[PDB]
This record gives sequence, structure tokens and C-alpha cells, in this order.
Amino acid sequence: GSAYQDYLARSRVGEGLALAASARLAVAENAASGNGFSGGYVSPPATRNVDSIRVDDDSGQIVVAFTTRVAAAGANTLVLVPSAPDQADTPTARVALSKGAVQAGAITWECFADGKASSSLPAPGAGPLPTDAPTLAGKLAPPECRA
Repeated sequence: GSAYQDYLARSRVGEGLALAASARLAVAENAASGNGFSGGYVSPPATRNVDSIRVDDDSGQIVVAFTTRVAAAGANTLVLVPSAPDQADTPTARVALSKGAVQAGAITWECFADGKASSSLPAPGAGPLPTDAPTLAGKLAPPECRA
């Protein structure tokens, strides 16, 4: 769309990612206690811009679904992927979260928009890829979500 409409959409996407911070909190807390990653978490009520936020109970990946006010259906999602190192001193690689393991390491979050085909995570290594492909256009997402 126009420059202004893109600027408006980007600001609304940023607001939506702030709303997903509570889902990332829930995943991190559950990982620390060895519980399923969606335990205790429910999507916030829909806003004019964010339809829903969902947490996968086995990987902790989060899908943020924006409404058609932000982007067209099937072109509207961002995915947030959590990962942990193989060990917490000079780490060797990056692993997805494991249900039932107590995760002591810092958990790193990586955002993915449409067109980001690979993790941009540097050494200690690249992170896992979204299970459900995100479809929100990269120009509407923060830079760290973009290819």
C-alpha cells in the first residue's frame, strides 16, 4: 500500500508483538519448570489488529495472527521460535525446547516473517525453523523478522 498505510500497519504489528510477549513469558516460565510450554496460557481477547496468539505445547513456537485490518488473510502471521544452547558456557549449537526438560539456559527468541527461509542466528548456531510458515509480509514486520 501507500507509504502511510505501510507505516500504520508496521506500528500495529509492533503493538501485536508486544501483546505476544506474555506468550513468550509463559513459554519461558514453563520451560524452566519442565511443564508443557502452553501451560497456563490463553490467547488475549481479539483486538482490532490481532486475531489470536497461540502457543505450541511441545515446541513453544508462537503464532501471532493479525486481522485483515493489518494484512490479508493467509498473509497475516508471524512466528516466534524459542531455542536453547547445548550447554550454557561457550555453547556448541542450538536446540528446540524439549517438553519435560528443566531449561536452565537463557532461551533465545527468533522472529520469522514471510520470506525468512533460514534462521539468522549466529554462533553458537542457527535456530529452529517455524513449523507453520509465517505469511505476514516482511516489510510490515520489524527488521529482525525479515529475511
